[PDB]
Amino acid sequence: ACGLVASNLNLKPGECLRVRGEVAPDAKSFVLNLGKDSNNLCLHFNPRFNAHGDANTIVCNSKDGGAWGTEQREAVFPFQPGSVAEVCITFDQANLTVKLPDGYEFKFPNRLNLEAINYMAADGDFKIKCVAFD
Amino acid sequence: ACGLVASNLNLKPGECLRVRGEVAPDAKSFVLNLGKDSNNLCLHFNPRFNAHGDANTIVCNSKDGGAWGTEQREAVFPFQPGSVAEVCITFDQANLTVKLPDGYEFKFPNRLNLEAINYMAADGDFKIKCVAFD
Ligand SMILES: CO[C@@H]1O[C@H](CO)[C@H](O)[C@H](OC(=O)c2ccc(C)cc2)[C@@H]1OC(C)=O
Repeated sequence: ACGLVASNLNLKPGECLRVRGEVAPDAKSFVLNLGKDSNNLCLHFNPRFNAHGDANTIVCNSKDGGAWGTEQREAVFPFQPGSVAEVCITFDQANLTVKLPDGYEFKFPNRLNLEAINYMAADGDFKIKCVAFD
Repeated sequence: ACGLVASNLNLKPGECLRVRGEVAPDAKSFVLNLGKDSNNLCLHFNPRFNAHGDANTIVCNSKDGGAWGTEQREAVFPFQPGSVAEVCITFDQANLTVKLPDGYEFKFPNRLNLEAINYMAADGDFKIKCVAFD
């Protein structure tokens, strides 16, 4: 990850992680990775503007002991290149909930059954400006 | 260390790092470390409420290639246990400038001559709630 990497987050169920960043004006893609560590991700969150044969599609996946799971593709894309976006993430036993710009929301199963999020990494065309824990 | 650890900050000269956190009601001390990595710190910032013989004193130092430099104490102590505190940090070639609650500002010489600040770690009796880069 070229972007910010943070560990020892100690984010517990029902706590809200808010991340605000700048989307590059020539953005192709960006990634937010969340989990225990780099090899154990409960959420790989990958908005693709124009990358890997995908246009304006959010792709999500998990990684378990180094092995990627099966990707899920979402139905909404409320990001624009060249703009500031905020993403809010919370989790419980069964699901991660991601709240996006403009009132959009989706869920992704908690496949690792993690009880804390301790690692966050960003990559691609997204510059983090603010991180907050509520 | 036990607190938040962040890398790839890419904080450049003139940019502001703002960190806000909760100081435990029974706080003895907390640490914020900034630099390149855990062996190369341009600033080790250590408010002692009651620790290692010292009361209501800010200790600062650097660490270069694993070796602690010459420690310095500041006279002002604008922290209270059991409250929220924000510290703002910026640097240039000559100095770090640390702005504290209640308006107090001090400079600490930049002994490492780093191009950017890429590493931050918090430790002790301070829970990070928000970090911002501008
Ligand atoms: C001269 O002893 C050292 O002085 C140094 C400054 O010159 C450091 O402050 C160091 O403490 C620490 O690195 C540290 C780390 C974590 C926490 C919670 C507290 C202190 C240590 O102080 C002592 C006594 O450890």
